[PDB]
Parts: sequence; C-alpha cells; structure tokens
Amino acid sequence: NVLTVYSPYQSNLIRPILNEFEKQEHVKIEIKHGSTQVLLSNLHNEDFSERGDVFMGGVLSETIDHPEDFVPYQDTSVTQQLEDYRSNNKYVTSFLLMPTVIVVNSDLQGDIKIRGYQDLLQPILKGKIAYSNPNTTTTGYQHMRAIYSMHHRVSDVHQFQNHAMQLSKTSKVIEDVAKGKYYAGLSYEQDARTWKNKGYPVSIVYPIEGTMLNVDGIALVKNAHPHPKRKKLVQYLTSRSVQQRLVAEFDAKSIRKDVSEQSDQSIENLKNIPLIPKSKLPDIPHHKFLEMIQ
Amino acid sequence: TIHQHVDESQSSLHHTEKQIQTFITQHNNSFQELDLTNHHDVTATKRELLKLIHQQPATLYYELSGPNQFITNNYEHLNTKNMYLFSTHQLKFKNSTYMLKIYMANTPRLSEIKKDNRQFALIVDQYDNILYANDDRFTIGEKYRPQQFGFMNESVKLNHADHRLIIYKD
Repeated sequence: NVLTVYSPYQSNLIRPILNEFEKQEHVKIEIKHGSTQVLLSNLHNEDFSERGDVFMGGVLSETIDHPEDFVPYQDTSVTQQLEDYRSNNKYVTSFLLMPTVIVVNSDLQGDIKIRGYQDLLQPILKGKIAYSNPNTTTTGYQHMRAIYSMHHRVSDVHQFQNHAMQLSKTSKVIEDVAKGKYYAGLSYEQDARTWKNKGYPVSIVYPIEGTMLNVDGIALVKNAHPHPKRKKLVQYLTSRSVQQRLVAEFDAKSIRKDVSEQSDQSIENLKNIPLIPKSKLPDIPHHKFLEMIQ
Repeated sequence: TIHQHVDESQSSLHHTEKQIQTFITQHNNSFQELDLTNHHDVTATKRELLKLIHQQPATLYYELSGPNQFITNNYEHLNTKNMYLFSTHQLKFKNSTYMLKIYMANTPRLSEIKKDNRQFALIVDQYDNILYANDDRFTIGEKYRPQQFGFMNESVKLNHADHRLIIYKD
C-alpha cells in the first residue's frame, strides 16, 4: 500500500529525505503538493475513502480550520521537544521552527534604516515594499498577525496594507526584492537564504518589534484505512538525526531540545531573536483573524 | 569506439566515488574538531574540500549546507539541477551538523568524446529518470526512451548506486 503525504513543501526539498524512509520501512510515499490552505481545503472536500495519510509541513496549529479532518496523536517522545513550542493541539505534532523575516535589498537600501515593521512605514519606502496575500498565503497571514501583535490594532494592518504592495505568491516577494523591484519585503528565512545563496543582494532582518516564529507541524489525516507506517513517519521526521539534516537544509530550527542551539553567542540560538512575547501572540482562529482584517 | 568509452568512464566514476568515500572516512574525526562558525576552521575545511575536488578528473562542485550557512565552490551559481548528484553525506562538525553534497557537471572524458567523436552521455536510474545529459536533445528529470531517437548505444551499471551510464552516437 502506498503511503500518501500532503505537503506544502516543494517536492525537491523533502523527496530525498522521504526516500530514505522508503528504504528503511520498505514503503512507497506519494506526495500531493500545493499551498497549505489549498491542500487543507481539498482534503476537507475529500471523502473518507480517498484521503491520504499524513499532512507534512505548514503552520497547521494556526491554519487548520477543520479539526475533524485529523486524528488525535501525541508520541510519547514529545518530552524531547522544546516546551515553548510543543503542540498545545491534540491533532498536530510540532515539526520545525521557521522565522519570518523582512528581506532587504542591499543594493537599494543605502542609508534607509530598516529594523522592523515601523521602519517599513517610512515615506521613502511607500509603494516600494511588498508582501504576500494573507488570505491565501500563510507567510502573509503570519506577518499580519505579527503586525497586529504590535498593539493589538487592526488599523496597524490596514496602514501597512496602504503602504506595501500585495503580491499573490510568497515566492514572488523574495524574487522581486532580490531582483531590485522592491526595497524590502515580508518573507521567511528559508526563502530569503535561497536567493542569498545564488548571489542576490538580500539581507535578513528579524523585526525588532517582534518576530513571528512559524511552528510547522505534522498531522495524521482521518481516513477509512490508515497506513500502518504513518506513525513511524512522524517519529522519523521528529527524530534526532533527521532533524539535524532538516535544520541544515531548510535553514530552520529544530523542535528538539537536544538539537536546539544554546551556545549563548550564536544567532542560531532562538534567544537571540526578538520573538513576540507569548502573551501577545494572537489566539484567534485562522478564519476569524482573516475576518477581522477584511 | 563506444564500448571502450563506456567502460573507461564507468571505471573513472567508480574510482572518483571511492575517493570521496575514503575522504569522508578519513576526515570524520577532523571534522568533529572544526567549528564552522570560526573562520580559521572554515578555511581549513575549504582547503580540504578543494583539495579533494582537484584530485578527481571530473568537474565537481560541493555544497556544504548548515543552519543559515552555505559553503560552495560553485562561484558562478550554475544550476545544480542540471548536474549529476553524485554523493550525499551527513557530517558532524564541532558546532552543528552539515550536509555535504557533491555534484558532477562534466568529465574530461565525456566532454572529449562529445567533441571529437560526437558520442553523448546519459545517466538514468532504475526508474529510468534522466539524471545527467550533455546533450540538449534530452531534458534532465524526464524519462529515457531509447527507441524514439534510437542511436547506437551501450550502457553499463554504475558502481555506487542503481544508475546506468549510457553513451550513444548517431
């Protein structure tokens, strides 16, 4: 039987890692791709008999609007995960940590100071910065949550949306910033480094007011015939050796305590990133937060 | 002829992959002493990787990837998707774990037989996916089908993985 995985990650980024699981467990893994919301929506409209087995990746704890589409599951090895980011959610297992970032074009920046969201509101940057549609992309959604978290004001979101160009796709944000069409943009660390690594003049800024950390998750999909290897896949993806490879390849931070960085000095340590205080992180359902800002 | 060109390239690629694995084995303990956040240890690692690259006949590019760190000799930013992924290693350094991938862009033999003898090269897996091609008629990623174009060919099995090297000629 084929193990079917829903994933918003690009195929070429997860297929080599899933290929090793295929060899270890003597199973074949088919991947269904798309945006997080589109995968979720098509899953919700699938019958019980045609649904896949695992949803791998995406900010599931923040975007799942239909909890009845997933199976409750908590591995006993959850004690190995960072306490601040363990899933408070029965049907999601925390997987990877991905900082959202402001990406800055270093060819264009000059002396313009860009340390966070309020620097982006400078008159010299009006119409010269970009972000992705929060209604269709989790990156834009997470950034609007971060802006809303500054003062718990919907008006802060609207003021930013009257200052920055909205693009339909998150990938277009980093591409157009890197190519010099915009001075800055709202992206995430992995996307920024992808273009930085091929020579483009991009800098990475953690917003000083508060930096939204994406908690990507894994979820078992409720179907009529669960694949018996799917729980082993969750354990595989959350294992110590696999998390070490994922951190190196995705430019992410591990969910595990024994992989996380604690050397005081280094920027890869989470404590050196100005994260949003936990008390301020919007605890609003995905569909309701969008309604607030429409 | 083709047969004398297929066995030399297989044996050369067989030897190069061995030298990579041996390199890894012999540098295991040394890598665990190297902190890649320290610029002295980065230089020491680049010296070892560039030494290994130029000990091999083929044109090889390395990508050493870690948390928010990317070390490569692909200075012109050639697309690695048009290259042959030729080894992958998960390496423990002093500060973190890094992934080392080595890509083959060309070999002096395959480039010569393509120029002098118009003999081209393909690398396909047991699933028949194209993993390398120095001929623009073929596209990386797509499936191989000998009949459609149907040239005089000869294939051998590569030693390190379930791959086949195919050299053909019109």
